Amino acid sequence: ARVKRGVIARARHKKILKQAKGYYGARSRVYRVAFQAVIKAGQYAYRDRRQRKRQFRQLWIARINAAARQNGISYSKFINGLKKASVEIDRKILADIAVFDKVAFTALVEKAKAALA
Amino acid sequence: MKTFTAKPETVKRDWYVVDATGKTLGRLATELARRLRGKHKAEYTPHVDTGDYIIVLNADKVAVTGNKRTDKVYYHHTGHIGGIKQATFEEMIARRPERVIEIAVKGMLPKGPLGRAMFRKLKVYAGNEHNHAAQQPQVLDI
Amino acid sequence: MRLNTLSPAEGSKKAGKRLGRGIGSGLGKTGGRGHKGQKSRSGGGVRR
Amino acid sequence: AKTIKITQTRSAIGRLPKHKATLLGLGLRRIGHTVEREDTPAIRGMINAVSFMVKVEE
Amino acid sequence: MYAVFQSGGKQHRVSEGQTVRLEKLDIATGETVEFAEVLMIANGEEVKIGVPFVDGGVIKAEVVAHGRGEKVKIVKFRRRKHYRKQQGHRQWFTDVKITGISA
RNA sequence: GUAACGGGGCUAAACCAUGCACCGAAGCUGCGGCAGCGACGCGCGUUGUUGGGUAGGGGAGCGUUCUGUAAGCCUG
Ligand SMILES: [Mg+2]
Ligand SMILES: [Mg+2]
Ligand SMILES: [Mg+2]
Ligand SMILES: [Mg+2]
Ligand SMILES: [Mg+2]
Ligand SMILES: [Mg+2]
Ligand SMILES: [Mg+2]
Ligand SMILES: [Mg+2]
Ligand SMILES: [Mg+2]
Ligand SMILES: [Mg+2]
Ligand SMILES: [Mg+2]
Ligand SMILES: [Mg+2]
Ligand SMILES: [Mg+2]
Ligand SMILES: [Mg+2]
Ligand SMILES: [Mg+2]
Ligand SMILES: [Mg+2]
Ligand SMILES: [Mg+2]
Ligand SMILES: [Mg+2]
Ligand SMILES: [Mg+2]
Ligand SMILES: [Mg+2]
Ligand SMILES: [Mg+2]
Ligand SMILES: [Mg+2]
Ligand SMILES: [Mg+2]
Ligand SMILES: [Mg+2]
Ligand SMILES: [Mg+2]
Ligand SMILES: [Mg+2]
Ligand SMILES: [Mg+2]
Ligand SMILES: [Mg+2]
Ligand SMILES: [Mg+2]
Ligand SMILES: [Mg+2]
Ligand SMILES: [Mg+2]
Ligand SMILES: [Mg+2]
Ligand SMILES: [Mg+2]
Ligand SMILES: [Mg+2]
Ligand SMILES: [Mg+2]
Ligand SMILES: [Mg+2]
Ligand SMILES: [Mg+2]
Ligand SMILES: [Mg+2]
Ligand SMILES: [Mg+2]
Repeated sequence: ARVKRGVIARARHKKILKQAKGYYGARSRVYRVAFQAVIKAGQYAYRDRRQRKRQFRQLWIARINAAARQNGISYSKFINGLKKASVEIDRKILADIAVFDKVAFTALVEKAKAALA
Repeated sequence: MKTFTAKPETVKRDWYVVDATGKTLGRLATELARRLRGKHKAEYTPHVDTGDYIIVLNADKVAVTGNKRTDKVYYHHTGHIGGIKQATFEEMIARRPERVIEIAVKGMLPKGPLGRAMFRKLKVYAGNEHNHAAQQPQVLDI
Repeated sequence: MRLNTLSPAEGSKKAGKRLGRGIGSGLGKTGGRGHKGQKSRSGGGVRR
Repeated sequence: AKTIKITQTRSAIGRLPKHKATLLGLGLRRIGHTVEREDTPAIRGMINAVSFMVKVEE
Repeated sequence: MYAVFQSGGKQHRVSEGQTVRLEKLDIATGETVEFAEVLMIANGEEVKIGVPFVDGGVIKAEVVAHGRGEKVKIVKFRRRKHYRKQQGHRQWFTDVKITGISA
């Protein structure tokens, strides 16, 4: 019972070279270079599912800082006064109100300043 | 529902004029770079330019503290072997007073294609007059 | 009962060991032999 | 008998092997974990041994 | 008009007639769900901030579909150490439609 | 080639003492899902806990060629 490798070996190489579409030069044409490129792209993707959650909270805070100083208070004091008033709204929703409703955001700043009174 | 992102075809920028007479160099510089980048707006976007245009007047009346007026030194190399040069704070106010303000501001901005474009919005003059009355600049007390 | 309906008792036909067939199998590369000895060579070892 | 709250406030990585055995006899498993032990001179003896990384609410 | 409610460990702000994707809920595909807690309701210069909830506010929704999200791939590699491993994942969700909010 | 603050710059944006905030990790918590071990009761439920890994040991699988089932089944 002799086994020939041709049909199976071709299907396994065609699978890797399809995941390497759009890469530069030999990284999308040659199996040896493309297999290395596919493994690195999977390492980075695992790492960047963690950094995506850091990069967005950093953007939300910098926008709440800008909108609060237009009302006469800094970020670190604005957050402290909201916890003293038992407001549970998080950074993502706060950074959405600041851009789309300037009047509702102002009402929140006045709630915080009365807590620190 | 994704977060808002500013588009570079709908941004609104304003014009301001600031007087730099008797003001500390590095404390006036930090405020200018905050507004050239757009950090003072709730629409701030790290990959989009949302800053303002600023005109700086009286660039040769800026102030420093200590013995910095004669002790501070500026260095640069010309690219030829043994081509290290230097000048002091006295010497560059006498020669070209505008370079002092924008050397400080250029070091407080990001490095890259976008940081080079934020620098085009800064206009620095050595005297008390400018020629941008058509743009109608406003007064800013930094 | 047909010729395609008879099966062996459970536990009586454990499969063998195959060395050097990739990372996943657990016996790839060195094939359970370690690193660079007399006992890692072909036809290698000491007498009784 | 009288019982007390014990909580763990620091990590066990890099500690003496005799310290790790004191947290095993107390029952603590991770940071912020809380247990309910009885107040006897032998329990307080091994609270005193790892007090730098343990908080007690009586 | 819009309101903010909490569901599935996250928070959402919605308006009547929208469709929101949430974590999986154990409710049939035609039923009606209410969200009792409401963090804030804004109605055009009439803003109510809850401390922590708005007293008497309710949000009404309707379950539209259940499904699984796109497949992600997990790759684990360790150079020169003879190690590698891979996995796959699809995440469940539930879509609801906002029908009425009233305080 | 500045070149013994990472740089800009700083007379505090330096050091000392005291206080209250805030930022900050794949740590902890919240929500959804998967697997291992042990208990309690009838494969099932309730329940507690565990799941970084080289050398190496243990367990369960995918696919390829050939023989029977097959004078069967699919196919101009
Ligand atoms: Mg043959
Ligand atoms: Mg072949
Ligand atoms: Mg194949
Ligand atoms: Mg081929
Ligand atoms: Mg292959
Ligand atoms: Mg090529
Ligand atoms: Mg190509
Ligand atoms: Mg091609
Ligand atoms: Mg090849
Ligand atoms: Mg972060
Ligand atoms: Mg020369
Ligand atoms: Mg010389
Ligand atoms: Mg330069
Ligand atoms: Mg510079
Ligand atoms: Mg950088
Ligand atoms: Mg620049
Ligand atoms: Mg330029
Ligand atoms: Mg191994
Ligand atoms: Mg070898
Ligand atoms: Mg072996
Ligand atoms: Mg060895
Ligand atoms: Mg040797
Ligand atoms: Mg050996
Ligand atoms: Mg050999
Ligand atoms: Mg240590
Ligand atoms: Mg020299
Ligand atoms: Mg530093
Ligand atoms: Mg420099
Ligand atoms: Mg001081
Ligand atoms: Mg001070
Ligand atoms: Mg001080
Ligand atoms: Mg200090
Ligand atoms: Mg202190
Ligand atoms: Mg985190
Ligand atoms: Mg964890
Ligand atoms: Mg849960
Ligand atoms: Mg869970
Ligand atoms: Mg493992
Ligand atoms: Mg036949």
